[PDB]
Order: sequence, then C-alpha cells, then structure tokens
Amino acid sequence: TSHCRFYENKYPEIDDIVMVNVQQIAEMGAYVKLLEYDNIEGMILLSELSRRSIQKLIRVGKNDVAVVLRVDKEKGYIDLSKRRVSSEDIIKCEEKYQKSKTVHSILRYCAEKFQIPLEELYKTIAWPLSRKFGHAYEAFKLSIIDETVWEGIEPPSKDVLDELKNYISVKIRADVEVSCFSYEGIDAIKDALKSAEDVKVKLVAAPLYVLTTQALDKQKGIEQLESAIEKITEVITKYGGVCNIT
Amino acid sequence: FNITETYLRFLEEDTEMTMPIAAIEALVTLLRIKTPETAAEMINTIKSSTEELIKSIPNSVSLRAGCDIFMRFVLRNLHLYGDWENCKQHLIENGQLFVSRAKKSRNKIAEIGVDFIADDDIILVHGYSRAVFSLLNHAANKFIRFRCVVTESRPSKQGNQLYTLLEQKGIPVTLIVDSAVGAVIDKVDKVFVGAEGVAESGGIINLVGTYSVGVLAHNARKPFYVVTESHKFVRMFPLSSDDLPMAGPPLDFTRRTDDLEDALRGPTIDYTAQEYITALITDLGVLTPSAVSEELIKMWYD
Amino acid sequence: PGISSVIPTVLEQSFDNSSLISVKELLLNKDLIHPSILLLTSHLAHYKIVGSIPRCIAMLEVFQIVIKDYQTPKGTTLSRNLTSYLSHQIDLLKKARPLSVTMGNAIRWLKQEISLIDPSTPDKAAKKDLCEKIGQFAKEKIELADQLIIDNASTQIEESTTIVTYGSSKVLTELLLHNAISLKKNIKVIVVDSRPLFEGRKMAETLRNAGVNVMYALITSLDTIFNDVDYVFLGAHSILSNGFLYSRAGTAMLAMSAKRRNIPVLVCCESLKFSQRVQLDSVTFNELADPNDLVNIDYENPVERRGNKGALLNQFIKERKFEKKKLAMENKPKGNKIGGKKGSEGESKDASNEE
Repeated sequence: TSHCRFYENKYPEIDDIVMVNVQQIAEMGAYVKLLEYDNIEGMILLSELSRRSIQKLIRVGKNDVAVVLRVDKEKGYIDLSKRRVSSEDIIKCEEKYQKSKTVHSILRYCAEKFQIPLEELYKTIAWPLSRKFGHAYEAFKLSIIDETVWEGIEPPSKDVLDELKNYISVKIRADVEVSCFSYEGIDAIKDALKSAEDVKVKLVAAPLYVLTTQALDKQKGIEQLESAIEKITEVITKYGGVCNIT
Repeated sequence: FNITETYLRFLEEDTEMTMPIAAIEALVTLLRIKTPETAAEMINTIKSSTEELIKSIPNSVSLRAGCDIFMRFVLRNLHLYGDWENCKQHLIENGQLFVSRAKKSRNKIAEIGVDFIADDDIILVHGYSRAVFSLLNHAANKFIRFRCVVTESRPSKQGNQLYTLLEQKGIPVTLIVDSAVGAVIDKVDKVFVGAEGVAESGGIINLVGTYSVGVLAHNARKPFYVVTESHKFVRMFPLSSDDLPMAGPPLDFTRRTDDLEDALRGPTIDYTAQEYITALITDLGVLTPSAVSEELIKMWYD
Repeated sequence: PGISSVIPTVLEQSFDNSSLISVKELLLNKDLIHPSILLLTSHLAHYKIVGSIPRCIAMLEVFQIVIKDYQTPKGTTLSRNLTSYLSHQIDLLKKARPLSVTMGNAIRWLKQEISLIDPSTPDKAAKKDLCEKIGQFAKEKIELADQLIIDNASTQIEESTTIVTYGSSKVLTELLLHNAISLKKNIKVIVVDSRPLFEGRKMAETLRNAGVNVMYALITSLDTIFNDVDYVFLGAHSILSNGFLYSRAGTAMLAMSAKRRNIPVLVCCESLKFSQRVQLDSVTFNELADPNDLVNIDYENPVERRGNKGALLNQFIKERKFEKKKLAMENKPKGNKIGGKKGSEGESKDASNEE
C-alpha cells in the first residue's frame, strides 16, 4: 500500500519539479501517476511532449522527467510538461527522485512490521528531517553516523527504529579447518576467539570452526577475514600444532 | 451551458451551414467560458462532454468526426511555444472562423468542381447532402442541359422532400424504384452520391440502400461517385460487409407476431467497398485515390 | 575457402532465377568464424516452425551476442576486417536461406550504427551503450508494436464469432490465444495446414495447449467447410512498393474463396517490414527450396515408406518443383493492422519515406 503526499505541501506550485511513470498514452496527453509529488494522478499534454518517432519511446513503465506548469490549488487539476525541462536540470531531478524513492523504502518496512499506517509515520518523521536538515535520506544518514536528528521528538516506536538500523547495517562465509596436534590447545582456541570478534561465531563440529564475516560495503570483507586467518595462524605456531585454510 | 441545447436550437431552419461546423461552433462556445489557458481543467472536460454527446445520440454519426477534428486542431495550436494568452485567443477566434470557412469551401466546390455534369449526362442520385444540391442549383444558372434521375428515398419519405427542392428550379424529373434498379442503367450516364461519412477503409457510410447501387455500377462500368464538403473522415473501420457503428439493429429477425406490427426495421444505413470511388469531390483539391487515408495518417502521425 | 557445385535433382525448365541449392553437411571452411552464425544458418535451413515474425528477432539476438563476445584487436581499430566478417556472414546466410526484407532492414540498421560511432573509441564503453541502444530499439519497434496490434484486434471483435485460419504467424497465435483466455468470448477456430512446412499443425498444438474448440482441415478441403461462419485471418510476411501481398504460400486461394463466399478477410502487418524493391509476380524473386519438402507420404513428418515414389535424378523427364513465397491479389484482403491501428493496403509506401 502506498498513499498520500511525500513532501510537506500537497499540490505542486509553478516551476517546481516532478517525476512521472507513464501507464497508458495517446488521446489528449497522459493522465498518469507520479513518484515525486504524490501518487494521485495529474495530466500532461500532447504538445510539450515533443522537442526534437514519438509513440514508441515512453509508453509504459519507463522513467521520464516532468515540470509542473499550471496548478489549480482548490479542487485538483494539475498541468505538466516534458519539453521545458533543461538537460542540466534533468540529472538533478533524477537524483531528487532517487532520494524520494529511498526515503519511501526507508518508511515502508517500518509500516509493515509494527502493522501501522505509513502516513502517520511520515508525519512523525518529516518535521525535524524535511524542514530543518534538508531532505530525509540525508538526515537519516547523519543519524546513522551520529545520532542528532531523532532526538528532536520522542519516539512512540523503538522496535521499528531498531529494525531500520539493522537494515542499514553483509555476511561472508569462511571455514577454518582446525587440525591441532598440540599439547595446550583449548587456551589457544580461547585466545583466538578473544581477538577475532573485536565476528559471528558458530560451532557444530569439533575440528570445524564456522565464522561469518560482517562487511560494511561488500568489498571490505577480504580485509578482515584475512586478518582473522593470520591471527589463527599466529595462535598455534608457538604451542605445537597446525591449522589448514581453504 | 450544453452543446445538446445548441444542437436542438437549429432544426426547422438550417439548410445552409454544415452540421459538423455547427457542432464545432457549439463546442467552441462551450469552451470559451471556463478558461482555456489550462489544459488540465479543460481538455478532459471537453472529452467528457463529447462522450456525453455520443451517449445522447439518436441517429447521427458526423458529430464524433467533428469533435476529433476540433481536438486535432487544438493540439496543432499549442506547438508555437510562445505564450498562453495569444494562442488561446487564436483558438477562440477559430470557431466562428471555421464556420465562415465552410461557406467559402462550398463556393469553391460549386464554381470549380461542377464539370462532372455538362453534356446532358443524366444523373442517378441518392443520399441527400447539402453540397450535392448546392452544386446542382449553381449549375442551373448556366443552362448546360442537365437532367435529374431520383431513386426513391424511404426512411420516411425524404424522397418527396428532395423532389420538392428540384421543383423550385424548374427541371424535368422522374421517380425511380430501387427494385427496378437493375432495369434502368442505360440512358442515365453516371451514379452520384451524398452520404454520412467516409471511412478509414475508403468506402462510404451511407443510408437505406447503397451497396446494391454500387454493385450495379461496378457491373455496368458506368462510374460511381461521392460528392461532399470535406470533413467526414471519422476514425471507424467497416471490416465486414455487414458491420459498422450502427444506431438501429443490424437485420432484426422479429418473432412470430400477429397484426402487421414488427417489420419496418429495414436497414436505413449501408456501405460499399474501397474499389468503388471512381472520384471523390472535396474542397481541399479534387483528390481521391487514397486521399482520406493519407489525411488520417497526417492527422494521427501514423 | 568454402564449397560450391554438386546439386540435387533435375533443374526443370521455368522459374529458373533464385538460389535453391551447398553446405548441408559441413566439410572444410575459413578459419576465424564464430560458430553461432553457422549454427543459426543450420537451424534456419532445416526449420519447420519459423514464419516471418521470429527470424528477424533471432538474428538481432545473435548480433547482440556477437557484439557482447566481440574483442577489438591489439593492432587495427574496431572496424577494419569486421566489415569483411559481416560480408562473409551474409554470404553464408544467403547460401543457407535467403535474406528476407526484415533481414535487409536489420542489415541497414547495423550499417547505420557502424557509421554513427566512427573509429576513435576504446572497447567496454562504446559497445556497452550500443547493446543497450539496440535492446531499446528492439523493445520499441517490435514488442510494443505487437502489443498495440493485439489490442487493436481485441476491439475488432464484436459479438459471436466463427473463424477460419492459416499460417505460422506468431502474432496470430498470440491473438487467438488472447481471444481464448483474457477475452472469454465465443471464439471458434478452424485451422488450415500446408505441405511445404507444417505451420497449421503447430497452430493446432498451441490451441490444444489452451484447450480451444478446434476444427482442422487443408487447402483443398474447403467447399464443404462453409455448410454461421464469418471471419477469416491471414499472416503476411512483407509488403512492397506496390501494396501487393508478397507473403508465404497458401493464402491467395483461401482469400479468393472467402471473397466468393460473401464475408471478407483481414491480415496483420508490422511498421518496419515495407520495402522499396519493386515486383508484381511470384517469378521475380522467391523462396525456392529442395524438393525433399515433397517426399513424405501423408499423416506425419518422420515415417519413411517404400510405397510408390522415392527417386528424382534417375527419373528421366520429370520436373518436380514447388514454391514457398507468393504474391497475393491486391484488392482481395480488406483490413490491415499496423502501428497506426487500421487502414487500406492502398497505402503501400505511406510509411516508407516516413522511415
């Protein structure tokens, strides 16, 4: 389920920018849904849709840019244009759309989990975030780096927040085949355990030690696994045993 | 404000301005009240109105053609990328202007394109259009020894009306029956037609008996012609030899009734194929061979 | 280097112009060829399913694959012997099975593309954008057009239907399937087959795979078939400068029959298939093939009986020849369904200069 406006204001103004995802076309213009300013459908005309084949490109599902022409802020009749949007501004518009999408994604899982409406959540979020910080995504990022935005208003739900944090926070598989023929071994193992987590540790078999490495942004996982391996190697060379790595 | 009301307004009088033009005028009048600057408040509403009109139709076709033409014109209008006011004003002007144009078109038809009846080439005519009558009345002042033949019109005796319009010019005429339509194809030179629309297929959307006539013309090789003011190219395709957007039933086999009741649902609309127009007389130059289709393509850019 | 000469059976007398011969079983060739082209050629030569619509798509796919696999040499630029390679491919294709109008169009497009980005670029940036572009083009001018055609057809049917059909027109299969499933009307389908290639059978199979009410017959078995039944549909391959129906085999007779028996015909077309090559007959240039398309004794395809016939080169004075592509009469099929919904085939080249 996806309803209600994304920003603070309902209907757009003159000059401000939107993003459209066209469903069906060719009669008057296109009376279709948007992904920037509300999912309530507005209208484009078949006149400022040709700049430089025309019935083939856009059609169904494909991402295209729009600028808001004439708004009737009373009942609900909205004019849109594709021709007026400059090539430099298009990229910016796209970026904005992306940001909006990300924001929506952020506030969707939460809506699902606590089994509560999305609009209320949006209302509760978009006051110290969308007005004082800039956009919402950036504010969220800032919060994740150092908590300073959520402390504006008291949270009615913390589990949701925790879930979001978890989502923001990838496991890589590693098997170290420990084949010790040592005098003192348990102590060594303990030592190894104590310098590896500082990550997710599990044990099913006696010589098999199962470790899943946490990655920050995918490719940093080679830097920690290798370190762990090195540590393990260091562990058993002094006592009198061996470790095999695949 | 209503377009329906406007349409109702003209009936007893008329017989001058093209119907499709009156409708257009009405549409324009409807438009120029509720601010034609915006495209959100306007075009959709216009479309809705057109739909309503369509729904309300008793037995009339060309309205749709008119309205789509108007729409096309509107679309054409806002490509100049200047400003909203000037263009709007121009649009507003172009309703009455369009009506004015019709008369000029008619004049053009009746002074340049009337050289199809000259050497007493006897005319077998069916389908009452204004243009056909206008050209005939304009050729009566030249006295080129013309003669008229009338196949009887029986939706409800329009034939009588027709014969009454040719009595004001003083010209010998004769009643013809459409069963003895095989009988006389001899002394009469050619077959001329008024209609209700020209199709995307090419052929003619017409009245109470036309396909038979066309067939007979084909058999006899005495050419078959259609004459009108040009704005009846409706987006419609009669793919079959017994199908169109029809107002009444298409041959309704009525039940075993009693005292001569359910019968007269006799087909008052019929159609013949694209290989039948030997020439088509239009105000945008005398053009026929694949002209309508070309025009349609130009309009829809496809 | 290649292989020429040694051709099967007698050459008859008339219709002696087009390639009909050849490498059916391979024996020595040139040494830098990518084998996917060769495989495709082998497929097309011994194909019993393809019918105008999919061939071009397949070709496009193959080209895409080639592009993806393409390595630019360490010495010369991205197009030096590439053109030569392409020419060789074309030659191979022609030897196997003639380039259709769609194929020609595709070739033209390729050439245009080649001209568009002239030699100055590296590898993984140019072809990255080329492949995507071509995909987009494919999405546009083909699939969407087909969809449009389908939807046009959807409305074209009113109330109560009984139909007769022919041809391996993928689009027509889609159409009829759509009718059956997501329109739930009273859609009756009667099938006509053909000996040169089994398209009718395939159509029937497809219908069955939905569970359609199906009658089935052939070219001759028609005089009784009309004794209620109205609609008739065909699947054309290409239309020339003339407006004539330059398509596959068994169409024209059927069309004539339909014309005679009162209720007309409708065919479907694509907005790329039109040509500026001009012809008004079957004889000019035709899909001509090996007489092995007429050896089997009825029923199925793989049976092989030692009944009455089974020789050609030893038959002194006997001229067994058949044709695959025909040229149907202009005024006969009424409606045509292209990108601009509906129109008369008197258009001919109305989209040709439009490009």
